[PDB]
Amino acid sequence: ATFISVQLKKTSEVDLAKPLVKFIQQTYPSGGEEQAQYCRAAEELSKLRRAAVGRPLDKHEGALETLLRYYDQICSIEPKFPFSENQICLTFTWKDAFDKGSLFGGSVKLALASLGYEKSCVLFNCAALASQIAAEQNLDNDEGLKIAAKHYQFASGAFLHIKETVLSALSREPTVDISPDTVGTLSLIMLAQAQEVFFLKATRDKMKDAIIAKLANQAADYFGDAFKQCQYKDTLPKEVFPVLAAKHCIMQANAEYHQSILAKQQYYFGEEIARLQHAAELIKTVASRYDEYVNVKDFSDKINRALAAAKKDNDFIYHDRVPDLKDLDPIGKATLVKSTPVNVPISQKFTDLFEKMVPVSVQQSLAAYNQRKADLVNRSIAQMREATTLANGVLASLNLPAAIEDVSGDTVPQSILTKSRSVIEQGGIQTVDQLIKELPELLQRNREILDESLRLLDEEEATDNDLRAKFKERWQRTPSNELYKPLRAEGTNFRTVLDKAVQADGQVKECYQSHRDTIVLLCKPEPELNAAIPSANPAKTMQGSEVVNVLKSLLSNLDEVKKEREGLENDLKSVNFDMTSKFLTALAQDGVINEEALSVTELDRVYGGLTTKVQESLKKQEGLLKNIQVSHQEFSKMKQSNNEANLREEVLKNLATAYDNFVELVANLKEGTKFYNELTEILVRFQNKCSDIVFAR
Amino acid sequence: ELYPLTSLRSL
Repeated sequence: ATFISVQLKKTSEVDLAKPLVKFIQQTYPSGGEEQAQYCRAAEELSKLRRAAVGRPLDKHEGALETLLRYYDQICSIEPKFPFSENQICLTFTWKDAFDKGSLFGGSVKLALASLGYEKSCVLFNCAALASQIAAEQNLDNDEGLKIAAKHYQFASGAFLHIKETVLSALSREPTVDISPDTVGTLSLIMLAQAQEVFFLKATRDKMKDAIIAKLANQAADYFGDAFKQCQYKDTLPKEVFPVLAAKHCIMQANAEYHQSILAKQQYYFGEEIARLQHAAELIKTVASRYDEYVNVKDFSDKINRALAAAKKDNDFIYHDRVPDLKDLDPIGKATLVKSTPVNVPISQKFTDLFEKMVPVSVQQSLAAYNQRKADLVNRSIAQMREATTLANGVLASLNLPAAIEDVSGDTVPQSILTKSRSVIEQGGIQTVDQLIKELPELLQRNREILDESLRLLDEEEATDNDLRAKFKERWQRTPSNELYKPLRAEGTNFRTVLDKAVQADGQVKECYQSHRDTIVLLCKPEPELNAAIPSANPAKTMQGSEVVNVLKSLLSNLDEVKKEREGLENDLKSVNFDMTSKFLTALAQDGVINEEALSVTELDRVYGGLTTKVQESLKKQEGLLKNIQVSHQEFSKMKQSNNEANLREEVLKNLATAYDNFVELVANLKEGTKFYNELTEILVRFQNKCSDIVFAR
Repeated sequence: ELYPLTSLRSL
């Protein structure tokens, strides 16, 4: 007794472990735990593929579960490591199952850089192995029937998921064995054979002839359609074709023999004979043309016995007329069977080794959220500094707030005195002088490292080239040159960063020495500074003039505005929203993540409160400045211009310009310092990447 | 932009 099954596909073994490990690490903090269980698992994945595929050997649900275990893992991994972003050189290689192509060869292989191909083949192998476990079952037994019926339905379904999967996944022309048509015929053969089994159960349980006829008819339909699909495409092993033919016929004959007992029960004797006669024919033909592939004797003996007896009873007793087949009513059909849908996990006891790993669909979303947060926050900071710079400059250019706290021309206007004591407290000129002094040294410290590093590479290369020169035979590894170009290109990059930093140092030095002398003035004790400021007679009617109080309250409010920018910049900076979860959600509930629109709305709930105010700050400045210059220009027409207060005037404006510069310089200087300090960090790692690669090589 | 903290932080 003989059922069709499919042979597995052969693969060459590949290293899964290590092209995955490259991404794993280049994505996570090297040496941490979020990488510990991700290299331990990737090796256990490479192991698993080996046991799943590495040998066409084992032949039970020991080895099937291993394959199913493998399919489930291979599917769980696709939404991680960027497969859908072709850069991983994991190339999978399978051979046709049947030794088939669309040319007259004797085998054909196909290697592809796609997980989609990998998974189509594994499933085909899951289906084929299932087909083999099913065809082996002892069908006299209830566990036998149950297991055949379940595996055939599994196989049919696995083959059909392939039919619907292949072309969209695999971006090439597949081998014949996994093409839609082949795999669609295989699916139907498996479905047919599942019916066959349900027919055999019903027979064994002695169910009604009505039921049995209909199950057999249905099997016959299924084998027929499969036969037809085979008739003009020879893409299956040569034995599939005759065997479908015989099974179709046997199924028809089984259908008729049962329908014929039913007719005898209803006393349609001519009919019984007509159906018996058709069964005898089908079996006669089967026995003689498909002997090789079937045994049909018992059935044939039983048909003949029924036929002789029915003809005896008829010829002598009943005298019923025997109809032509065309006038017989169709036997009905009953399927009891379905293609099993494929829904991972298809394996018992499944656990996703890499469950913890975050989907790439999120990484890209999470990293691209940052570059929109950054763009929003920096943008807003910059606008605000650019505005404060401009206001302070305009104020200076109009001697404000100095001019209105300037009772006589005799003392240090309160504001200047505040700014002075402010300068003196922050350390005065020493704090700017000491930061200028150490800047060439932080530059030099970073040059040292870049150079010590590349010279390592140079020295090692000089000798590798000499060893190749003098020991041709004994010394052959890829030259240092090639191994080193990646590092050396980081090298020339760093160089560019240094050249920009030097230019930046240039701007700060020139500014610093362009503004030193005045700053030094501002830092003097109160009377010493008062002596150095020229005195003037005041324009005395500045008692309580309306232009003065207006300017005053307007300055109080411009002040207000700029002191508020500090707490804005701090709230802009001190908050953030972790977005992972929002993406995780949008991925689980919906199909994909669209961060574009999902971030724009969250950036608005998080930052909108502050971005609103930042804009309200600028317009409020523009407002306050427009009607301060008009209010000033009128103020000046009230306080005349002579030499003694022009002199006081410039010194005053220049002392205010001096305050701005000190504050700005400290900030540029500290920025330079921080930069040169973070840069040493980056360059020490680079120094070690260099020495490690000279110590390995 | 004064000192290149752009180039710096990406590396």
